[PDB]
Amino acid sequence: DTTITQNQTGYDNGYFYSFWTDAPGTVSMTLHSGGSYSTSWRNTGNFVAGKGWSTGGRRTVTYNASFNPSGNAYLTLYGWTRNPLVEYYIVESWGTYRPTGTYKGTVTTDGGTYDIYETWRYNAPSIEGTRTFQQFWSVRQQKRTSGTITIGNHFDAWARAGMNLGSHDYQIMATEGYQSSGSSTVSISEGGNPGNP
Ligand SMILES: *[C@@H]1O[C@H](CO)[C@@H](O[C@@H]2O[C@H](CO)[C@@H](O[C@@H]3O[C@H](CO[C@H]4O[C@H](CO)[C@@H](O)[C@H](O)[C@@H]4O)[C@@H](O)[C@H](O)[C@@H]3O)[C@H](O)[C@H]2NC(C)=O)[C@H](O)[C@H]1NC(C)=O
Repeated sequence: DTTITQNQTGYDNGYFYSFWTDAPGTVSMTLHSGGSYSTSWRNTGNFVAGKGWSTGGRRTVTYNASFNPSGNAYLTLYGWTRNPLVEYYIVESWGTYRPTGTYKGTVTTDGGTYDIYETWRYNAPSIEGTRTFQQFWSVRQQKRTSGTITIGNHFDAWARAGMNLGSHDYQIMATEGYQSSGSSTVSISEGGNPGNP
């Protein structure tokens, strides 16, 4: 169970977790105690895995990680909303490719500045099957592998840029790779012990 290699989601030690890949046998996720997990991949297709919550919110999250990408990969707060269907990213670090596209401005929060981009993803896998949907991006100007993310400040920034979110679905601190190799170990948590709304 702890070593996931098949599409799967669930709960581990209180944290929701999700694993998805279109390339079987090229990547695995290992769930550890608390809010920790690891990933290892090699010449994979595409995958997204991480721990977090099944219902996103304006959470203030703290994480620490070892991110060792060998090519295209992301260390990012990742999530989905419905109606409208939106896949969003708060990118903390990346490999060889830095997310880009239509510049919507910037947002300063948690000791750093992030560039804001909005792009489209065509006929791609989603929490609602094969769909075309928009992607909201907050990309830090300085890569980092630990710190705090006041998610609320990003949502506000996106909103002020005409990027409207829908009804929140899952929200996780994820590792995503694309036709690359690498590994990661990520530890995340929320401030205090408020529970889930
Ligand atoms: C988890 O569920 C995923 C679905 O969300 C599974 O993804 C599928 O993974 C298989 C490989 O096991 C891919 O099969 C290949 O398909 C390509 C053609 O791809 C194009 O057409 C499909 C049509 O559905 C489209 O989805 C793609 O985006 C491409 O446009 C062939 O050339 C290969 O020979 C091979 O058949 C599927 O493409 C892929 N589908 C999706 C939705 O991405 C995934 O397998 C599951 N993971 C595990 C570990 O089982």
